Amino acid sequence: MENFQKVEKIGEGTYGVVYKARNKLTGEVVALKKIPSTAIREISLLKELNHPNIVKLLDVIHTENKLYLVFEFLHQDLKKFMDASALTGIPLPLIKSYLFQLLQGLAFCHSHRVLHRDLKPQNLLINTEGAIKLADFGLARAFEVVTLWYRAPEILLGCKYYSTAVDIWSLGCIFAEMVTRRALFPGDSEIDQLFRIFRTLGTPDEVVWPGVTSMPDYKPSFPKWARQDFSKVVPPLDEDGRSLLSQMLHYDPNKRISAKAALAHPFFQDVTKPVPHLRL
Ligand SMILES: Cc1nc(C)c(-c2ccnc(Nc3cccc([N+](=O)[O-])c3)n2)s1
Repeated sequence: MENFQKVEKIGEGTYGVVYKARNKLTGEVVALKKIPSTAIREISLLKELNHPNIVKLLDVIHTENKLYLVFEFLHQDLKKFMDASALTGIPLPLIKSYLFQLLQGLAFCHSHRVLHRDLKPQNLLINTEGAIKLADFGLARAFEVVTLWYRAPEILLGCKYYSTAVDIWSLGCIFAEMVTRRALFPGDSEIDQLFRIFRTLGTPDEVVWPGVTSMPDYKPSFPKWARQDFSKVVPPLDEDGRSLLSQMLHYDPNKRISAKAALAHPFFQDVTKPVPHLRL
């Protein structure tokens, strides 16, 4: 760490505190995260998982039982950008560009059998060029109240062997939040989170999700709520956007759209790469 001069505390992530710092050797400005042999091996594998929509993991430093992760630095997270854009809304072409890029990032990681598992606006980073990138990819497999708002229903229902579909669910919740300027399912407990999902998408049953009633935390005593139309859930999103969202929010992880199939969705026929309005 003698090679890094800390600049400021930029955040407090799930796996540790994130600092902006300066590399004394290269003059590089980085994001330094201060966090078991299995963890070293898994983290080392993430250094090779390089994609333009993945925050680059520059180095892994294991010194005095402490673990530091050195990332490329981006100037803002999507949560702060969404707060800054709350009175006007993020323009739909920029929402579409960000969703398209994030789907490219997920399609890449998922093709390498790497899951994020904890996507949230707080770990989506943006730059002045119009790029958006996924941070903390693969850290959940290796290792303040942790937000449940973007948690897939199979996780809340006790599935211990969940799939890449959990990331599609989280990204669908973020897509809805960019469009409406409000969190889709802002639960403050696991049951509140599950019941918020049920109140909007309907209580799942064996018809829409075969095997759901046999899940570890499923209870036959769950209240039975009717599903709502997406026209009510995400106005003023057009029919292509609502169709894609509905496929990202299917209850059955096996029915849920893949990142690769989502990239071919008609919603992206007119996708562009606009420049965001960023104040740094
Ligand atoms: C949860 C995270 N894990 C990593 C690795 C993060 C990461 C990676 C690269 N650049 C940045 N920039 C940035 C800029 C402003 C504020 C914040 N914030 O932490 O609130 C972050 N963060 S954020």
